Amino acid sequence: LEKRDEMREVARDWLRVGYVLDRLLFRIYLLAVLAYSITLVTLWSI
Amino acid sequence: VRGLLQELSSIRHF
Repeated sequence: LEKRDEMREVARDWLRVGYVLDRLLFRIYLLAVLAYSITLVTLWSI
Repeated sequence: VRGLLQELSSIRHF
């Protein structure tokens, strides 16, 4: 029982890490897209 | 007194 439970807890922690990294990289990607877009429109205006 | 309960408690916990 604890043999399975241990691996379940480890998988839970790796899930935590993966989730944090995923959210952070989501922020980064979103900001990157917005910046690329604002450069696009600043080029469009000029 | 027997320590069988400390095992069952853990199993139930899981």
